[PDB]
Amino acid sequence: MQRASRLKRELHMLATEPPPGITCWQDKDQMDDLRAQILGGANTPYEKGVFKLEVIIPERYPFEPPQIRFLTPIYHPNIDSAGRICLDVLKLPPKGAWRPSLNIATVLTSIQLLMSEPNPDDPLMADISSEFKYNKPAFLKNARQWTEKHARQ
Amino acid sequence: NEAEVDTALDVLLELVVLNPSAMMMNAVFVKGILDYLDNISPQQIRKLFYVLSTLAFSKQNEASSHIQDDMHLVIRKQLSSTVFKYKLIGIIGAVTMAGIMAADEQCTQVTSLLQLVHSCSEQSPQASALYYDEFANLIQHEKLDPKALEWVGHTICNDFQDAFVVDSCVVPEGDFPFPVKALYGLEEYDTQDGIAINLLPLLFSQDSPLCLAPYFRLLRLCVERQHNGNLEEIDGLLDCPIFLTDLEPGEKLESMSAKERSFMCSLIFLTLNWFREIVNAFCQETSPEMKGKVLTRLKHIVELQIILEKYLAVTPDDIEVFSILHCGLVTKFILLGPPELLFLLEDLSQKLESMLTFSHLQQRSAQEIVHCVFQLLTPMCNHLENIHNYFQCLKVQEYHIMSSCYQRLLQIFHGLFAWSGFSQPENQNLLYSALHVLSSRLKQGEHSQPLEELLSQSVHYLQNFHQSIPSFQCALYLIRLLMVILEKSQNKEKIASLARQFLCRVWPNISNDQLHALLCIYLEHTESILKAIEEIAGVGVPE
Amino acid sequence: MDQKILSLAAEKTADKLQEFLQTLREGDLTNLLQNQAVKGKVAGALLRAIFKGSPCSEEAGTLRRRKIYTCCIQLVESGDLQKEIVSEIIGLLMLEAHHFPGPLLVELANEFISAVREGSLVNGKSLELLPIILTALATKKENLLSGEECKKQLINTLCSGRWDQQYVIQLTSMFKDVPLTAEEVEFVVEKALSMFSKMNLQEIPPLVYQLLVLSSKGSRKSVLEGIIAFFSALDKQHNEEQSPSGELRHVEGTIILHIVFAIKLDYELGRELVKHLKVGQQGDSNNNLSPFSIALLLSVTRIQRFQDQVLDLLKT
Repeated sequence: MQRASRLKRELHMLATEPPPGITCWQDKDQMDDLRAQILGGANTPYEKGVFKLEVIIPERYPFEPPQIRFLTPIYHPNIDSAGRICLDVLKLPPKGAWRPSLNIATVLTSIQLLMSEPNPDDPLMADISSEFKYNKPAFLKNARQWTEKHARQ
Repeated sequence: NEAEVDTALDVLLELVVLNPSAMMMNAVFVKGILDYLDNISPQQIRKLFYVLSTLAFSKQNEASSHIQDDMHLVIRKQLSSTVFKYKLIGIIGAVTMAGIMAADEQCTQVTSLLQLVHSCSEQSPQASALYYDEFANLIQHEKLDPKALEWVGHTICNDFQDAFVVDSCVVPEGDFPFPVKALYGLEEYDTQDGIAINLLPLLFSQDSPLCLAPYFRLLRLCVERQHNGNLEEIDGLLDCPIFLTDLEPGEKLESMSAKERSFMCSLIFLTLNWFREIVNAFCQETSPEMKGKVLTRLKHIVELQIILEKYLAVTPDDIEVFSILHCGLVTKFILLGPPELLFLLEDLSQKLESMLTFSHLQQRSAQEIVHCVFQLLTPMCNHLENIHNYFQCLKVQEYHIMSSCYQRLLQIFHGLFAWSGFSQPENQNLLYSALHVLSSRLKQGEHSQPLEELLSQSVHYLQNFHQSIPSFQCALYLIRLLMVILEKSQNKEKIASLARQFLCRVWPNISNDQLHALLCIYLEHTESILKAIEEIAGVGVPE
Repeated sequence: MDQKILSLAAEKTADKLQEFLQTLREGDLTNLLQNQAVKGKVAGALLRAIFKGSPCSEEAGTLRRRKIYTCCIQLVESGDLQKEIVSEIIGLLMLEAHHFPGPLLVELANEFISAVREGSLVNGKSLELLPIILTALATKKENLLSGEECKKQLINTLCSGRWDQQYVIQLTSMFKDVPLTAEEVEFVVEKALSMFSKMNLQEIPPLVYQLLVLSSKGSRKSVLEGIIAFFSALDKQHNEEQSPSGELRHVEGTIILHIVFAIKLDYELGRELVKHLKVGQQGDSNNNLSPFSIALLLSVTRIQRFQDQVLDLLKT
């Protein structure tokens, strides 16, 4: 029931005053699911990219974190091609950090933020993480091409 | 302490299968046990790992997988260790844990887990044995996803048939100071076949083969779980001769006692435990040829058992199988042999002593052992008792064997009759029949008699063995047997007079403990203890 | 060039691979690190080869086994490799560490001491081997000074050296699994207690828990004397500051509760506590007891055995 109230508030707050470069709407195809979009960050290889996400709010939400996937392939140290995100706020604690103090808006913000500043210590793509650590240019090139291949129109 | 632990554990098992959700809050406290596995015995460990594992791999509680990772951690850590005690725990934990998680990536997880435990456990002989024992126990007790059992069976079969199983060529490989042949075949099998066993060359290359019998048990039980008790793949294995020294004489090689004696005693021990595991395997099969081979194997077992007990004399420091005990005595000196009888009665005594006062027999109830033995002792061991009485009423080795056979017969009777389930009324039906067969050993026709009449006839049959008794221990067993029958009913004088008779014989020696038990049997049961003590203390002087 | 060691291992042992060591000779860093970055499943197999390939019967297998170890300690540490590979590769380095001669393991442990001085022990998953090696040193009773003496001086050098303030707790969770004497456990925990001072408070409780479960095969007098003398000093300094309260109350408490759940399973823990907090002569009671010692006792009154004993002391 905490589901119903959370969804009602967050949906309309995200429809009228979302965080900038982020959108989140009730998936038309799946009005239990959400569709999220992250716009390609300025001064990143993800620049000129529209990254679609499937945002499922578990039935125990907000006591449990959202289950969110990238639908857009991304070249990222901490995010595999299938869209899985290595980020503590998508898991219950002591390992994760989810609580109803946080929400869809603040976690989509933490995601756009990680997209800006990858954390190499939770690597999903070891190759991408070592290339990010040693060969910034190759990573930036492959990721920007990735943006123009997958996050384009 | 252990029953408190056990009961608590059973309570926890009950509570988790009843209400997981409530204990899943406080499973954290149960995780906190794992620091103090320092004070738990292996068996409790099995149930403990079961509980935690049924908590974690309950399907809603996989969001709280912290338990699952933490026990994975202590698994690999505890499992790792050089010290056997620690390696032990992790071994068992891993096995049991694996069992329950398996009720496609889960199959890869149990595969990785079982491969690493097998790989780690390869190096220590004790641990390798333990894995196979424990994995067998797991596969038998648990019905678990036949894909995983189909995986393990193809591993174990292949590893067994390359590890131990060699060609039946009459010359074995190895520079041995012993006539090494392929001995203890059935000889009803085709002798020019492929399947034989490299036992003694493996035992000499040791100085893997101590894990042989349980590894075969494991192979069979993968095969029993796959093909539902169809043993047509294996039944070439009890056809095999076994590459051994000529063991049959342990009298030609006397007074040259080397490490050769340790070799020979351990060799016969493995051979018999090997044969015991073959009987454990092929006992369930009803085919008559198979049963004939099993009887031949018992005769092989029992003759080597006489050689082993005799080798320990010279060098000092299932239950359905006793359906074969229906075979009567063929006593070799006067004219199932004597060594056949000593082995089977030694086996049934060593089982009943542990069980009624060992995992396969312990997973059976004590009531199940007592119920089945009543058909499987009395009306065919009374025949062997009568033949023993006939022999002892009238060369040295068979006398020494049949004295010990006679001791063991009376010991199994005492174990049966001293059972603490017969004051309890449901087992009194068994007692009425038991005394009705001991009363019916001399003459039949008197049926539905009073309990006291059956007791008096049974003790009247059992008392008149006293003249034929060759050794002090059989005498003491006979008086303790008459005491535990006569307490069901006056007979104090009988027990006193019989004890006095057995204190008055010559006895060509007598251990202090047996004579202590016989003097307390005489003096307590005598009419006047004071005049009895003055009788012994007016003979204690003319010594 | 990975499918020219799979063939080598697929047939027979120490015949082609012991020579295949002496042929390549270059460095098992490119063959693991860059091989891992693409596909670590190879590394889990590979190591099965080298190890079967480099059996310790020969010294040119042993120094190839002593280098691959010095490598894969350093790559799992500095490397942001997956958890999943590390859960395997460590698995191997544990599973194979059993059958070594003496003077190689003391050098591996010296690498470990050097790492606890300086090295970025970003995961103490690297120190998961450090338990079993002190086991495998002790089981070899042959003079390299015997194995147990080398173990004693080794854990004395672990204690004497500075502890990584971050993961001091994780190091103290390792002496949990080794068999030790009294002197050994006492040395390690009195250093873990010197370390409460130079920490945040909120991580003292779990450290106290991992001290007590160690103290179960070690010093209890010492563990609880340390916690008491520490909080006694703390509360006196809070008092004369008043002449960090809303959390100092959480710690004292959480600790009393964590020492409760232990005296619950360890009836001797309670008896040593109680003996420590005897009056006896009234001069010990004017150095012993406290405003923290007594919250702790007056939690303890909830244990069924212990209620009564406790009260009787307090009252008298």
